[PDB]
Amino acid sequence: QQFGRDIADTTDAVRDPQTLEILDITPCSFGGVSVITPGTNTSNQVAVLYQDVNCTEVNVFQTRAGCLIGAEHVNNSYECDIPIGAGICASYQTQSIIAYTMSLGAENSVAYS
Amino acid sequence: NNSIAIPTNFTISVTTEILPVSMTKTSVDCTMYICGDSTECSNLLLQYGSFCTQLNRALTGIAVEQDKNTQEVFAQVKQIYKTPPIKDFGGFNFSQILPDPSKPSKRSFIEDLLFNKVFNGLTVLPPLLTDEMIAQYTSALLAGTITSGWTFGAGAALQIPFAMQMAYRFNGIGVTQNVLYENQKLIANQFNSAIGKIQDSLSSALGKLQDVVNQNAQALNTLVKQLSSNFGAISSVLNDILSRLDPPEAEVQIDRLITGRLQSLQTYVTQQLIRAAEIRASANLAATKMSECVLGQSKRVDFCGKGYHLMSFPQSAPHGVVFLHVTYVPAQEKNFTTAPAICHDGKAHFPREGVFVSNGTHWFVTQRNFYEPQIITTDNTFVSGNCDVVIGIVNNTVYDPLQPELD
Amino acid sequence: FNGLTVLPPLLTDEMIAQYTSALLAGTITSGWTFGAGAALQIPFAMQMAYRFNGIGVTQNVLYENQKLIANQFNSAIGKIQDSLSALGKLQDVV
Amino acid sequence: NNSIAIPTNFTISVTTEILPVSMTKTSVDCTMYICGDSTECSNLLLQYGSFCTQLNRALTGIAVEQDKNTQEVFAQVKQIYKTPPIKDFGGFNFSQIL
Amino acid sequence: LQSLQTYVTQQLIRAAEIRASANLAATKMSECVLGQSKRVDFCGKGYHL
Ligand SMILES: *[C@@H]1O[C@H](CO)[C@@H](O[C@@H]2O[C@H](CO)[C@@H](O)[C@H](O)[C@H]2NC(C)=O)[C@H](O)[C@H]1NC(C)=O
Ligand SMILES: *[C@@H]1O[C@H](CO)[C@@H](O[C@@H]2O[C@H](CO)[C@@H](O)[C@H](O)[C@H]2NC(C)=O)[C@H](O)[C@H]1NC(C)=O
Ligand SMILES: *[C@@H]1O[C@H](CO)[C@@H](O[C@@H]2O[C@H](CO)[C@@H](O)[C@H](O)[C@H]2NC(C)=O)[C@H](O)[C@H]1NC(C)=O
Ligand SMILES: *[C@@H]1O[C@H](CO)[C@@H](O[C@@H]2O[C@H](CO)[C@@H](O)[C@H](O)[C@H]2NC(C)=O)[C@H](O)[C@H]1NC(C)=O
Ligand SMILES: *[C@@H]1O[C@H](CO)[C@@H](O[C@@H]2O[C@H](CO)[C@@H](O)[C@H](O)[C@H]2NC(C)=O)[C@H](O)[C@H]1NC(C)=O
Ligand SMILES: *[C@@H]1O[C@H](CO)[C@@H](O[C@@H]2O[C@H](CO)[C@@H](O)[C@H](O)[C@H]2NC(C)=O)[C@H](O)[C@H]1NC(C)=O
Ligand SMILES: *[C@@H]1O[C@H](CO)[C@@H](O[C@@H]2O[C@H](CO)[C@@H](O)[C@H](O)[C@H]2NC(C)=O)[C@H](O)[C@H]1NC(C)=O
Ligand SMILES: *[C@@H]1O[C@H](CO)[C@@H](O)[C@H](O)[C@H]1NC(C)=O
Ligand SMILES: *[C@@H]1O[C@H](CO)[C@@H](O)[C@H](O)[C@H]1NC(C)=O
Ligand SMILES: *[C@@H]1O[C@H](CO)[C@@H](O)[C@H](O)[C@H]1NC(C)=O
Ligand SMILES: *[C@@H]1O[C@H](CO)[C@@H](O)[C@H](O)[C@H]1NC(C)=O
Repeated sequence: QQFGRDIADTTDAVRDPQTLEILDITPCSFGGVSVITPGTNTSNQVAVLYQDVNCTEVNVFQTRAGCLIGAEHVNNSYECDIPIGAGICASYQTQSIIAYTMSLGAENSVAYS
Repeated sequence: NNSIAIPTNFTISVTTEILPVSMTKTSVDCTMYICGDSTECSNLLLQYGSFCTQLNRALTGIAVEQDKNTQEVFAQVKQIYKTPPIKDFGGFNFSQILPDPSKPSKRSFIEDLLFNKVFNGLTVLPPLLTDEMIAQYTSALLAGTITSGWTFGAGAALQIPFAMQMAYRFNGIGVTQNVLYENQKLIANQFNSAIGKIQDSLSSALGKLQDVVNQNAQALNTLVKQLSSNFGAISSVLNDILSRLDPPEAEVQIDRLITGRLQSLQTYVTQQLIRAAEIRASANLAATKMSECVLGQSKRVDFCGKGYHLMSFPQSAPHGVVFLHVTYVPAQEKNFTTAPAICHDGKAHFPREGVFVSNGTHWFVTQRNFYEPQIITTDNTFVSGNCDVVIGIVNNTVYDPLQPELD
Repeated sequence: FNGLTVLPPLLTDEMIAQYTSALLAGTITSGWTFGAGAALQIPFAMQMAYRFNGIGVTQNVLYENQKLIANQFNSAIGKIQDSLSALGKLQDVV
Repeated sequence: NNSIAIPTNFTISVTTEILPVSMTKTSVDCTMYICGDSTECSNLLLQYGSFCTQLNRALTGIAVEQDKNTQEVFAQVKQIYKTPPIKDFGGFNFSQIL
Repeated sequence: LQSLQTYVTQQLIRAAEIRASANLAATKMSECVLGQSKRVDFCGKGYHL
């Protein structure tokens, strides 16, 4: 067996003819580029993310939606303004673009007895 | 003409309803799909105008709609309610559906079972709300409906003991509170039994949700597999045609591949639009069901399950919701003899809220849905006219409380 | 035709009519109880009394206007045949 | 600001409402319609991928939901109830719909 | 092929409408026939019996 392919007949595994060693095949990262604008009426400081691209091969933040550059992740939590994905979304709060996880709402412990 | 059937017992039954709410978000790239790193194909593709802004626009609209579906169905509660550490719900046991913070993603037993039970120019965009956030929406909904009843949908949550809430619900169906309070233990026991039986049936089905996933997957596989079709050209590959023929002569042979791939992409987008319309209809139904069966009772029959609706619980699924409708099903009926009215002292009497029944010798007034004989007095009866116009009148006595005690 | 075929419906018109008859009989005899469990019989006049009570009218009105109400219902049912002896919403589909 | 009108009589009215529930289950064979059973046309057509399979699957799905529509509209009873032979219905006469 | 594809697309679009109508009819059969509906103008004009 020289090479292996999975479903969609994608050749994904081969054996080198010299060492007789089996290897893997993985297409290098491809994806889209999306801008996160707070509107030209307000500012011009934009941010960019690269969908499902590890950004070791592209200040910088890594999400499940990709890697987002140009905004600083805050470990606070607010209400969603510009959706991004994976529960993380960005807003324009003081002066710069920030990225945070969504807040679903306030917590209540109803006085049940 | 004079026979009625009145139930003497009842059964609490919990039944599940599964309903798709969303579908996977996808996007395509014309340049990478039709051409795939080939400048000549890109040069020829611009001859067709803007046939590749429209496809991206359609797919983007589908994706945004997909996020809005979940947002409408689930995020119907403004706050996140928590169950108390101590759980004394009058004997009712919600440990199967209540979220537990001892496992992964704060899910419940039934949600865990329910989740276990189910390249080249293509991307699958992640959903906006992760499974954990949908889980805490569902947990908030259950906590609110357990602690407050239906008050948290109309405004501020107002706590109420669970047994009193179930008495409210029984009163809504048309059964008095004493029916709940006199046999609370039986009702709690059979509710627990039913909620364990649904667990067993699910452990051993969920086809409506799987169908959507399968159908999307097969559509995408067809789209990918359509790339290797010749479409009446020399060969499928764009290198085997450019690197073997004169470009002025291979220009005509490229157009077949471009047209075929454009047709395939257009067909895919049209099917996705129709399927998204259907999934949106289903999501709107799910949102209505949430607002009407979870945030309150429903008088609409067969809308929140078979039987007389009491209350419902939502559960998050891989791409949908699961409603556990608990209903009141009357059973063990026995048949009596009725009469529209009672003529006493030449005067017609009608039941205030029940019906007149007789076990053969005596007459009673019982509520319509549960057998509770009562003595026909003037307190549970009103008078209109005289006993000469109503057909089917019978004769007996009506008790006035004042006379026996006065003397 | 040229490779065109029309399949037969799974349910014959006979069995659809039989479902409709079963629903009619259940409504006439047992009231609305048969949709929520077992069918429980009740005389039709008392079921109409329930249904008058459902729209905010005291049940005595039915029991003292039974004859008039029955006559009105029979006349209104009779007028349907005349109004039929229309279905454009069904004809447009075919 | 102090006038009310109370009805003193009533009328029983019957109206008709008509709704479609299903279509005809029509199927088309892509190969026979496109080519009309000539071998070379079939050979040239099968260079086009799986358009015919897609069309056939879509039509089959339409037919299946056509059956499901009728099944969900009409099968809302478990037993098959029967009217008693005696027609004592308080004076109401259902003889035209039974 | 284009003619056949057009026919199938219009068939899908028409089937969607027929399914909406059938869902409404099933709702009416549940709510007006198996019970009495308080919703106005859903089961005719006037108070529903
Ligand atoms: C109503 O039904 C319940 C159960 O459906 C009956 O309770 C059962 O009673 C028998 C004998 O007393 C026991 O052996 C069962 O274990 C009971 N079942 C449950 C779930 O507790 C109850 O007796 C019935 N009531 C009437 C009036 O018949
Ligand atoms: C509520 O129900 C749950 C499960 O039905 C109970 O938890 C289990 O109870 C069984 C029977 O006693 C034990 O064998 C298990 O060890 C329990 N834990 C599990 C399955 O994780 C729970 O005890 C019930 N609530 C109350 C107050 O008894
Ligand atoms: C409803 O009550 C009536 C009252 O007798 C029952 O009628 C008879 O019931 C016996 C019991 O099995 C049958 O053998 C007869 O054939 C019935 N009809 C007669 C005597 O005319 C009837 O069975 C009861 N139904 C239910 C479900 O309890
Ligand atoms: C119908 O129910 C009534 C309920 O009051 C029965 O009348 C009493 O039945 C008990 C049962 O043994 C007797 O001890 C009483 O003497 C009866 N009268 C009164 C005033 O309480 C009646 O017997 C029942 N009839 C049938 C045929 O079961
Ligand atoms: C209900 O009671 C009235 C009053 O007693 C009954 O009317 C009597 O009927 C008897 C029998 O024919 C006559 O002898 C009396 O003259 C009637 N008196 C009056 C004031 O009408 C009536 O028949 C009873 N109904 C039933 C069904 O028993
Ligand atoms: C209420 O309306 C009904 C008809 O809708 C009236 O009944 C009619 O009365 C007149 C005169 O009394 C008769 O000539 C008709 O034959 C009756 N029609 C029917 C169908 O019986 C009734 O009079 C009206 N008023 C009251 C108080 O009921
Ligand atoms: C219910 O209505 C039908 C028709 O409106 C009645 O059928 C008629 O009955 C009379 C005898 O009363 C015959 O002379 C007619 O020829 C019948 N017409 C038909 C069958 O079309 C039927 O009698 C009514 N039901 C009752 C119980 O009277
Ligand atoms: C648009 O700009 C005006 C002027 O700076 C500002 O008042 C307004 O709030 C802006 N609108 C936004 C930020 O939506
Ligand atoms: C991304 O790349 C880094 C370095 O190659 C690696 O450690 C990491 O596991 C990769 N994936 C994610 C999700 O960070
Ligand atoms: C936010 O707080 C958490 C607390 O555990 C910490 O781990 C994280 O590094 C903090 N991040 C920032 C940006 O302050
Ligand atoms: C119902 O039928 C029986 C059968 O004889 C009859 O005696 C009775 O009077 C009828 N009911 C009415 C209200 O007329």
